[PDB]
Amino acid sequence: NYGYQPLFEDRRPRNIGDTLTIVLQENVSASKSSSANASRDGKTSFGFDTVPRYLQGL
Amino acid sequence: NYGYQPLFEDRRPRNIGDTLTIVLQENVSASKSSSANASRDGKTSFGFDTVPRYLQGL
Repeated sequence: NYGYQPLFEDRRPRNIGDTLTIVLQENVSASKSSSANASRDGKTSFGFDTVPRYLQGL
Repeated sequence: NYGYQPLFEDRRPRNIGDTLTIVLQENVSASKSSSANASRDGKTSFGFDTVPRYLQGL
């Protein structure tokens, strides 16, 4: 003799020892990224090609 | 004489010694992957090509 069993309810596991099907469908995906940058240029110049006489002292 | 046998119920195994057909259909597939990376560059420079006279001491 087994216990009371419902009629219209689905067959769910209810006690220790009942079986149940697992459908393994796992799909995980993670990601990350980053960056950084910096820059600097400089260029100076000056040239007195032909100096007049009254400025030759400087 | 064999025991009571139902009429409309399907032929399921009920006692020790009854036979039952298993349809082996197994298909499992798992996978995983990962990665990582890092990078760094640097480049500095400085050059005094033509130094004026009043700065020659530095």
